[PDB]
Amino acid sequence: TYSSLPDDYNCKVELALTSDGRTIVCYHPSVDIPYEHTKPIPRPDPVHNIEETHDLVLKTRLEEKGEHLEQGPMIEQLSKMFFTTKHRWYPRGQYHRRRRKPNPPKDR
Amino acid sequence: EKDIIKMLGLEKAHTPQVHKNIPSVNAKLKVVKHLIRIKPLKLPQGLPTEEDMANTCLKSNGELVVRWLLN
Amino acid sequence: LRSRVTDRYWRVQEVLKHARHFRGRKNRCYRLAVRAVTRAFVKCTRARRLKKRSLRTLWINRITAASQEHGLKYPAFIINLIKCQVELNRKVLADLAIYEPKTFKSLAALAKRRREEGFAAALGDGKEPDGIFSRVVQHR
Amino acid sequence: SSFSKAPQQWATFARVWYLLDGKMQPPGKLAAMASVKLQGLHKPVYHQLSDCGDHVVIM
Amino acid sequence: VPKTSLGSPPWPDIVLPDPVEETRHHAEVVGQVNELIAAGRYGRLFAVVHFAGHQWKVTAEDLILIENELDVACGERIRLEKVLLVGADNFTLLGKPLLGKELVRVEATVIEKTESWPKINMKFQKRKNYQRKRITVNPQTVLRINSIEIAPCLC
Amino acid sequence: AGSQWRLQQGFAANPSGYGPLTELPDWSYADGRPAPPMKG
Amino acid sequence: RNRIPGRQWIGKHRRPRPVSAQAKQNMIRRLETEAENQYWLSR
Amino acid sequence: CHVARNLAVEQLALSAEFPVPPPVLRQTFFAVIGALLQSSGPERTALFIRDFLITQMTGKELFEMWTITNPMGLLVEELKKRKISAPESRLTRQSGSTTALPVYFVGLYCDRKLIAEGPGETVLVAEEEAARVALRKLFGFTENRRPWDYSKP
Amino acid sequence: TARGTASRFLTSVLHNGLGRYVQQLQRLSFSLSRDAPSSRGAREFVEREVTDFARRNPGVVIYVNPRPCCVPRVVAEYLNGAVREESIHCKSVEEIAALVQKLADQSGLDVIRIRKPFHTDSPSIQGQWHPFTNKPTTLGGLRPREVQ
Ligand SMILES: [Mg+2]
Ligand SMILES: [Mg+2]
Ligand SMILES: [Mg+2]
Repeated sequence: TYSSLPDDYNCKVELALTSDGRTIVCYHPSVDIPYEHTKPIPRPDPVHNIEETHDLVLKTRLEEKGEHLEQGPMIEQLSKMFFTTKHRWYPRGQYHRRRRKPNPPKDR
Repeated sequence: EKDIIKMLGLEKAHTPQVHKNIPSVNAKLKVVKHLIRIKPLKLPQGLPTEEDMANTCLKSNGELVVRWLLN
Repeated sequence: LRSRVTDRYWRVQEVLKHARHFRGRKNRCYRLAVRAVTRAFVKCTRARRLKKRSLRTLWINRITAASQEHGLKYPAFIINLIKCQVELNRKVLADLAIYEPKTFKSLAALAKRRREEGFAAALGDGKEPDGIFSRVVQHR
Repeated sequence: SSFSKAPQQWATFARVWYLLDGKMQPPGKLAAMASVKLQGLHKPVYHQLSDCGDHVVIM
Repeated sequence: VPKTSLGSPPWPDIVLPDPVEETRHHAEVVGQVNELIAAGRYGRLFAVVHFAGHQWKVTAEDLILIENELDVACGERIRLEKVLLVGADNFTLLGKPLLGKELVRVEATVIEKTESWPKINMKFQKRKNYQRKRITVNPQTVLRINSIEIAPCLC
Repeated sequence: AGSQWRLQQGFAANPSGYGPLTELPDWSYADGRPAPPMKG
Repeated sequence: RNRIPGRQWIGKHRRPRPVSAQAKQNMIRRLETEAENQYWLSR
Repeated sequence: CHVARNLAVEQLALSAEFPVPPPVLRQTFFAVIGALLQSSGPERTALFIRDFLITQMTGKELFEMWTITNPMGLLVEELKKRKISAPESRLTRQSGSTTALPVYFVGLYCDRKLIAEGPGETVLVAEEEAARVALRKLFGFTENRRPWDYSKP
Repeated sequence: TARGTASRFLTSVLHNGLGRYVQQLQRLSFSLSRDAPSSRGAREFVEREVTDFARRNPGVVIYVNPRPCCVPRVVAEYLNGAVREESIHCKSVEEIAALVQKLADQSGLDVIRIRKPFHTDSPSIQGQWHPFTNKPTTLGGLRPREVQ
């Protein structure tokens, strides 16, 4: 039992050399994550907008949520939420919007 | 020195050339000894005959092998 | 015999067709377009020359990334892969690093093992003791 | 290995949060590996044009 | 024994396995890989192959583009001999520095022998009235790699 | 890199030098008949 | 703040650019090569 | 229709409305297939089918044209068929839970044995991807499977 | 110039060469003249090598049209629907044969910059690198500073 690299991450590498000496083989089966190294899936299900009087209005109580902000505050919120700068969210002019490729090439 | 390098047949760098060990060429080798690497030609298997001219090679250690890539 | 040029439209168009994506008056005025097109072609040649170097540096950076991901430095990894007579260039090594994590880990393990083999040989300074992966095979 | 295109893309280009203790540590040696992580030079999928970059929290 | 900061080297000590044990373990591993190849538990393979001066990572049903013209007609099958690396999900064969022709066989069919797009090479020198424009069209050859085979002839 | 090690071992400083990576024919027909020889 | 008078590598006062360990090692390697050359050029 | 148009069946097909709507193109292509079956052997027609229709599956996934709706459900019925009790979904790895772009890895454990794993933006999507991966592994359609055999028996 | 012209990836039509090879050249229409001095090469190619080429390649329909024209042309139409028109004006028979062989060997795809000299479907055999493919798992999946 000897290995240059630890067998703790994704595969178990075992190196060997052919008796002829011109070929190197390496048997490296995948390593599965054992059960003791996992945690259960959190599930969050809570409906606080339900009303015993009118569930028809209670259903819309969870869907009537809306909000509108100015350009500055909206860009600041987006930058804070995505951990970027404020200059990425500003629009671009006609010269740059016209020169974009309509049908970019795609691989795979 | 440019002329000595030209007359020694060393225009292309990193390309070996075979020369005699006579003082006539040794004088020019001494003249331009700061621009060239010089090794002794080694013949472990002897001089190549006329039947081994197309199967010869020059290993980088300074020797000339006459039987190269046998089949 | 008065001789005038009639294909001047096509002569101008052959130059203007390469400058239609430029910014400003360089895409319209011919006097400003010939200089812009010539510099564009010169830059194209220079960048074609530099593309090999840039992609080689990118491959080296990726090989590093995948190597210190295995706790091995790039120079040691490369020299110990060469010592094992494994002649895989940087492009192929980067391809393996990106798409073959297990194969790249096997290569890293082989390079490391060669490194400790060389270190043990240097420490011992004995002609008889030779490592398993340090044996040199000739051409056949 | 046999993932769909979108989940494979998300797994490949997912962002990672690293922790770095700064007690009795030199700023140069801390911030060198910090800069490596912020650039993404620890990823074999790294590219200058790509947005491959990870978060680092130094305490 | 005195234990100082510089008394011991700043790296963990390395112990190598015994030579006979290493040879026996190598024999066991190579026999296991040979049994895997013979029984055919391998699904798909990739191979690093030297061709036309470059090294290509190629799997089955692949397309590669070569920048020079080959002396073959279209639709012809060609056996690539210089195989540097073979790999599958569970094993991988490394050559020193090449694999065996009897051990690995890779075949590719020639699809298209075409010409490159016009590449512009222009040299220009400042205030010397020196311009030099050339257009290069390079014959290319497209190869579709169909299958990669490995034989259990591996001691 | 790795030029000094190759020179000590006897191989060329460049893997392209007289090695099997370049001397051998890099392709052949599927039938097994030899390919036309290489200009280099 | 710190100015180099005249041009950088011409005037009486030049840049104090020093010699490096890499340069020293390169010179020693070239000297060893030339010593081997003049040894082979002896007999 | 793509195969016929690239094989120039559309140009040779005698029909009005030169666009040749896809029912007409499909009918003409399959009429050509039937003519080949009548003229040559069934083995030759099978070879032609394998060469000109199965090659369109190269690089494609299974669910891309299967389009199933309940991957976890079909996985549990498949495990019931294969005499496996039930898979348990467990969060294996994750990076960020309060960020705008969380990534989660969900694995499936049958008898505390990991059979598959899947990444996702949210936990539900990761679980669905893990179920899809387990289903593909069970059905044998995997990225590391044997490539199709294109030979002459 | 890459930024000035279009670009495409290394592709093949109908996955050609996988099951069987199909010659992508569908038809070749030569237009020449019998009295024009420029059509000499086209005429002599028609006399000498058009029959041999037709016998060698039976999958291409060859049309030849003499007409009062000054610029001899060749129209190659491929299975892709692509039409490539070349000028065979004042070219020797060797050059015309070379051009015809090149047209036959071409696949009919656009002659533009190919982004990559290679094209594989599913290169992620054995897995693809993701940041978690080389990090060890901790007991219980705990965070670095999370206490259970
Ligand atoms: Mg060059
Ligand atoms: Mg000054
Ligand atoms: Mg000065």
